[PDB]
Amino acid sequence: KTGKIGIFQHIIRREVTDEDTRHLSRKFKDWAYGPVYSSLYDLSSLDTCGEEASVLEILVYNSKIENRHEMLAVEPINELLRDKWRKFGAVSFYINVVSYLCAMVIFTLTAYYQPLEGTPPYPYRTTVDYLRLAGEVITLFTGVLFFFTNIKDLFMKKCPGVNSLFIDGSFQLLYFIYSVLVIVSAALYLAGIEAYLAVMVFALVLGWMNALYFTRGLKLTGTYSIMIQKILFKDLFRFLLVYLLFMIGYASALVSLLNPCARDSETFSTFLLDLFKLTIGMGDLEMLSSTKYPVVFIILLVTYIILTFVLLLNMLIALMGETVGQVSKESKHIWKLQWATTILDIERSFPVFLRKAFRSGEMVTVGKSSDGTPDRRWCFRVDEVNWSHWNQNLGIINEDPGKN
Amino acid sequence: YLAGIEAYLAVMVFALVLGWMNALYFTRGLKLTGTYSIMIQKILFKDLFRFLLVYLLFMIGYASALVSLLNPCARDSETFSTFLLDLFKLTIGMGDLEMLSSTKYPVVFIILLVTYIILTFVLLLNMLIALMGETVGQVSKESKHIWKLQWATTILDIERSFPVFLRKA
Amino acid sequence: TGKTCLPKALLNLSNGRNDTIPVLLDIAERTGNMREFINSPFRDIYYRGQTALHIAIERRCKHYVELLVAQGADVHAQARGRFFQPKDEGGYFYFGELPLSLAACTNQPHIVNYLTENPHKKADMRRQDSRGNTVLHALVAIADNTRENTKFVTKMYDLLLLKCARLFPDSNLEAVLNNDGLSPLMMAA
Ligand SMILES: CCCCCCCC/C=C/CCCCCCCC(=O)O[C@@H](COC(=O)CCCCCCCCCCCCCCC)COP(=O)([O-])OCC[N+](C)(C)C
Ligand SMILES: Cc1c(C(=O)Nc2cccc(C(F)(F)F)c2)cc(-c2ccccc2)n1CCCN1CCOCC1
Repeated sequence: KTGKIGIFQHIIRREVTDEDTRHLSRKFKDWAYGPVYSSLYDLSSLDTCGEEASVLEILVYNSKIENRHEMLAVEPINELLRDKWRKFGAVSFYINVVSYLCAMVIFTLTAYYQPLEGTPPYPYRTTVDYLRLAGEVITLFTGVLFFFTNIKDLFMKKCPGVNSLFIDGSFQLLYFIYSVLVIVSAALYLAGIEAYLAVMVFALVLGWMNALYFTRGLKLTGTYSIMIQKILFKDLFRFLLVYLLFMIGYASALVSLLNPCARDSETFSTFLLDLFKLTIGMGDLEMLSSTKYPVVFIILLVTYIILTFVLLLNMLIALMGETVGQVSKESKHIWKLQWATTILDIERSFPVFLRKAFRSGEMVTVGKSSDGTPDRRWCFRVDEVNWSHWNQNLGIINEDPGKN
Repeated sequence: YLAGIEAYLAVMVFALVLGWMNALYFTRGLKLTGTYSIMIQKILFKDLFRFLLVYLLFMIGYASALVSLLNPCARDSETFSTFLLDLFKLTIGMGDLEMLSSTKYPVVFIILLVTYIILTFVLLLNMLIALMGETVGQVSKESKHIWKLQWATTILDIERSFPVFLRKA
Repeated sequence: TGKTCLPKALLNLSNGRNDTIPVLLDIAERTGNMREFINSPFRDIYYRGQTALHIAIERRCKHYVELLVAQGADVHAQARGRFFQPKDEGGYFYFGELPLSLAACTNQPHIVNYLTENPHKKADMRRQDSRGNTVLHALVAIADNTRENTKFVTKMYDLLLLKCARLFPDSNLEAVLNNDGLSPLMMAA
């Protein structure tokens, strides 16, 4: 929880040699046959399905994000997450992506097939229109359930801090907004306020854009979508500042050099847009309109084209230094923090009896305890090959070198 | 063509675009054309279905949303393919903005479309950026290995086609 | 798993003695089976050919390899198990299934210089296992490209290549083919 690698890596890999105290150890040694030995890590607090707090749920959810990507790789945690991915993890994730995309397809057809008319357009009454009602039913079933799944997980776990915004903090806020808008929409639908379809169409533009969650799990397109929130926040709200230090400048300057109707004048809402047309190509320069100083008006205009090409190239190289490859290593790190979140969120939603059916490792008689009873752990096997230290004959548990 | 079917100009012209794209095999004779023609594949097989994944969520997104800001024929409707022309018309600086078409809530149609402008450039920037770090930070040293494997395969394919006594010459 | 008294002794070592072993050979001299007692393989489907000669070379225990060779165990006993299969075929450690091959694979030269050069039964280096791999094919099998592995493999590959040329001058060992057709060079490519 506190982010301390140095003693976390030592406790999780503690191998106490002497015979008197071997029940304190956590990295055992199962068998050996020449240069192949079976290190046998002890899962005792690392993977406890349900009936305990867990070190893996603490590292993924309630840890410190500066060291979180370094602690989820120590000895067993990296293989423990892949063994919880080769199992239930990967398979039950792609069930959700084919279900949520279909949940947005059905939501889309309810927007396109809608007879927008005044009051509630209710009286379905035919073989065509009951598909529109039943689609709206499924729409609200996405509505109330995304509300509950977000909030009941929010206050209880996952620690809604300001630093987890790329570790499913932003999507923690967007799936709330998707459930807000769909509640307001179906309310205004059944009431009678005509603006229901405007409220409905903000759930179209959000939800398909909120389907960008589900690229998490590939690392091909997953780290790509990390750049989507990276560029748009750290570099677009610091370019649109500097770009609007010229658009509140030049545009409020050039229209000052313009006859006040005494095109003529008093269409500044278009005159703001008319300047923007010139910077991308689709301009006319009819805004000249025989003004008072056309020599002055054109050397400010050709200045503004350069400076908005200067800033546009500056945005590009700001996406080279503050952004890319210094960030391309950090997107790899923050992918695994989103990846390990994906396995655990599935594994937290299973019921306990099924969650115990998908355990990792195996129950191993690991040594004679102090009282003389067998020590029955839940160890996890990691095989390893060593060619240099030719003395792999140690406190071996099973003298028969093999997985029977 | 050997049958009576006159649709032998559709399939033929799919062949004619291939057989000139398939002459990029023969860029494998030089190192400085061979390592360039491999990056055209890695930008395609890796970094082009990546973009067309996300860009076909927004075009299956906002575009299917903006057709709901349209009268249901009461152009009028039934022509959603034409609006897919109209959407892409606007973003690449050749639109007209006449595709408003009386728009039951008009100001909604601006703020969603200007979102589609500013968001898809970020993705278009991201094609210039996320590709820059992932590919050429490594592929400038990596694709010269893949070329050497393509160059050695070519030499062993020319030899193997020869007869034995010619190979013994 | 048809272990006998003698493989059980050779699994459980402590400073490499287990002092039962020379005594248990002496009782085996009085009853008399020794070409069946020392040559009793495990009839398991997981260790199917492993004998007491394999375990004594395994546990790095030369002086108890000398006793089992002097009594003549089964030098060239093939350990055709399922554990002794390659990493692709289910098994963990593939060493070419032979006691000279097991001595050359686990960086153990002094048993290699004793199994081939002894008063008793010799381990000739031209023998093939169940799939064709000789003592030089199996040094290519365990040849992970790390720094320490390539140090003794190349040292033991020559030491078996030279020694076959001395004893058998009419045959190069690196012509003897795997049942896939491969040579020890083509298996490395
Ligand atoms: C090629 C090599 C690999 C080969 C293939 C792999 C080999 C191994 C594969 C093994 C099988 C596949 C594993 C996944 C099973 C799919 C169902 C599932 O995940 O949960 C289901 C039930 O989840 C619930 O929450 C409903 C609970 C209802 C009561 C309990 C019913 C029994 C469990 C169910 C029936 C028994 C199921 C198991 C039957 C064996 C559906 O819910 P969810 O998906 O959790 O929904 C997401 C929830 N979330 C949004 C909060 C995140
Ligand atoms: C939106 C959605 C679904 C989903 O829609 N599943 C579904 C499945 C079947 C039927 C249906 C049907 F049809 F009934 F709607 C729906 C599932 C998930 C999910 C959750 C955890 C891990 C992997 C996927 N996520 C994302 C939720 C993210 N949250 C947690 C914190 O970040 C913000 C909110």
